[PDB]
Amino acid sequence: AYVDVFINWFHIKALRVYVESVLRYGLPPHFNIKIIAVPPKNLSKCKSELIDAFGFLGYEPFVMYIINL
Amino acid sequence: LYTANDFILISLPQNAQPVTAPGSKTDSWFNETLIGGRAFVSDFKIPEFKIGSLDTLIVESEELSKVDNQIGASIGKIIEILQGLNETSTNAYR
Amino acid sequence: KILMDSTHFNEIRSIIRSRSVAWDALARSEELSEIDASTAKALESILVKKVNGKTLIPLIHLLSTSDNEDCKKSVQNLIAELLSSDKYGDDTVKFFQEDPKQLEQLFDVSLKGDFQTVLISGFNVVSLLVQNGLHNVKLVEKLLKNNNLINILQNIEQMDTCYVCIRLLQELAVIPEYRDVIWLHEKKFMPTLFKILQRATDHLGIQLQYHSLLLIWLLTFNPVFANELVQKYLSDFLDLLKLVKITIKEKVSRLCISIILQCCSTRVKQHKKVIKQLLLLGNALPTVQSLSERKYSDEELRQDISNLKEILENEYQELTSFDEYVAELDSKLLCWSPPHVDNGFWSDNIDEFKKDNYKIFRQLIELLQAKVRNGDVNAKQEKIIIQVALNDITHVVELLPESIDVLDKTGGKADIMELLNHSDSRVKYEALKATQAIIGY
Amino acid sequence: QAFIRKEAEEKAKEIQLKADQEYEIEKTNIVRNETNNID
Amino acid sequence: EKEAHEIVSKARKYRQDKLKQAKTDAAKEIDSYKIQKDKELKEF
Repeated sequence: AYVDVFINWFHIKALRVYVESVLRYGLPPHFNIKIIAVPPKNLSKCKSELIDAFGFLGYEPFVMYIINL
Repeated sequence: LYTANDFILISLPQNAQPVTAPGSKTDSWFNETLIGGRAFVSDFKIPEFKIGSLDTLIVESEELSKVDNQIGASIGKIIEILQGLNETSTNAYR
Repeated sequence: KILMDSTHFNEIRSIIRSRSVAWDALARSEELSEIDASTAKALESILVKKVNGKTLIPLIHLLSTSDNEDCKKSVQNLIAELLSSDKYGDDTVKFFQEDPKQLEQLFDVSLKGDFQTVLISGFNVVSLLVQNGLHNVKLVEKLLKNNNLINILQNIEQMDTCYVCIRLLQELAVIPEYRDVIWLHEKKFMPTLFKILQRATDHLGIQLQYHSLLLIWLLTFNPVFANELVQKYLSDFLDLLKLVKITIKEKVSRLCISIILQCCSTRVKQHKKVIKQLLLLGNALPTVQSLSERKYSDEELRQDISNLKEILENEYQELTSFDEYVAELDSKLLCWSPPHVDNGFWSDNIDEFKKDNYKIFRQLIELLQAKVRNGDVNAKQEKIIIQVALNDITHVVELLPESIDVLDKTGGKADIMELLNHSDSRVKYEALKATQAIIGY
Repeated sequence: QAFIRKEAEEKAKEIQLKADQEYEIEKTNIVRNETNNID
Repeated sequence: EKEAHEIVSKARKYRQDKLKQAKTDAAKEIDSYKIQKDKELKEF
């Protein structure tokens, strides 16, 4: 289950990311869906930098998700 | 363990440059210009799917958010259950 | 010629006509007979500037005797104009059918002189070969043997010349004799078509891609030819399948779908095996599923997509996760596939991994050793492949630990230990996990 | 404007060419089965 | 403008007629097959 439920959760996360991208940037999405694994000691700084960078798309206007697993 | 204990998903449009560093590319964004220097940062190859109606898209997004919350709670419970048994961190029982 | 409708072909014809010279000057320079030169000049004036009619044979004879590059270009331009003219061309075609020597002279003039002149001469030769009476297997073989024509077709820089050659070959491919000639010359034709398809997958380019797709479909119309091409160009077939979804043109997508279906048609030898191999290695099933969900402007394209989706579903009906893992191991590539992530596959197929004296484990160890040898590049794809291989090895070691001794004997344990020096953080974590699975906790 | 019509004709030509190839194959298969019975 | 669309429909109709000609080729093959049977009967 720790593998199957995790895989299903990641599939749901990907589908939600695609839905958010098509809702925000329109159809087609053409969004650079990327996963960033920030080090634990700089999670807050990475989040702040991402928020600052997402301002050009104007919760932040850009589709952003936080996962701790 | 793994390289990092946290993951950040970004779905910014490809045609939009980062606000902090205008004119920067995806590599520059992944670098110190718009990141802290994450080694495992890579693109997620989400597959294509039917678009549907805009209202249908919004309903699907709400349902996906609810499902994500529920399955995150379920995964947390499963992780707690697995950590509650000492045999989880071994090769026992094949 | 039919291929002359292309913009590149029209530009080549215009360039050739710009270099044309009057036949009167050739007659004055004793390069041709006065009567033949006058007839050629009258024909040129009537066509593009009074048709010569039966006087085309002496004009062609004088052109063959005329060794001047300008005279040859003018003759080629006049022949092309006569072929394009509604009134002209029929007499020349009849003369070529009655006299094969004129066809031989036209073929000899093809792929000679300037690029525009060579293109015009080749177009004239193709138009002559378009007639059923003048068509000949020997003429097609001689045209295929032309090294200059092959170089022009394969010339990536000469986009116009390559497109014109591709269009001419596609137009000629309708003739079964020309189809057999193309089958014989496949050894040189296939790399050029594959390169063109790869460049397209990365206007004149659209027309060239359409001509290449039409030629591929014509070649795949025959079952033996399609079966031979599929085996020799499996990577090209996968690239074409990917470009079918990548391309947005309805005609190009329909042509690619038809080409894929012809290769997957039951008339081809080992059709089921070829279809299964394509669906496994090239991930054809998800692409066909996406195409079915997609929309196209051509009903024939929709029917071809439906047929391809049905074939892919039939192939994947008997597929299995263990089969996918075996195919990935055979391909010596890995990108963290769900079989390598879901514990179900790594648990059910664990027993099969140790089968045949742990053949799967030995193959994985060899792949890991090869990646370690090639790990100096530290490429992102290479790093991902190395991480996937390390995860697979760790899984196959933790489950059914009887293979630990085999891995140690084969040197896989030593390679895994040495891989801990890799600078990649993911590679370092994978090496630490492997070491923990070895003796650690 | 006329380019679209010309392009459509080229696509139809491929369809006609494909139909001709299919017709010859079907005719050969039908003839071969009948010839074997006659033989 | 609309002339190109009309020509496209006419071109598509031409392909359908050529597609319909496949049945004629099969019927012609049957007549060709009967010729071989007649030739074989002559040999007999």
